[PDB]
Amino acid sequence: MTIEELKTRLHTEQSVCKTETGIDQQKANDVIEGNIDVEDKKVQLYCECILKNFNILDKNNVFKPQGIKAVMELLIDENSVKQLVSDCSTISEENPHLKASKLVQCVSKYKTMKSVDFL
Repeated sequence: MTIEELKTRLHTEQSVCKTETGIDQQKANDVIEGNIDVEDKKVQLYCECILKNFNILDKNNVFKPQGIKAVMELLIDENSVKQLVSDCSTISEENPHLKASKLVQCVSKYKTMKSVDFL
């Protein structure tokens, strides 16, 4: 998957997840830029949607670390991807929606969705 294909895929998923959730464009932009308001309901839903559409969460919110690796190894070095997975794979959160926003927040420390567009 080329960087240009990932850019395009991200834009596509951002679009369909905005429509699915009704999130304000401003808040979607915040998420895309890596500023996640983890308590905001539509932010949570938008984050969940993007993760599910990449199959990183299954339909029952089972988290799949390999899905994160597949995407992130296009963007950062292999050891950093391992570090990311160890850092972000066991966030201490029982509420699946808050876990989804916290997951996107954690991954976004490494690369934000917006930053992919500059590559």
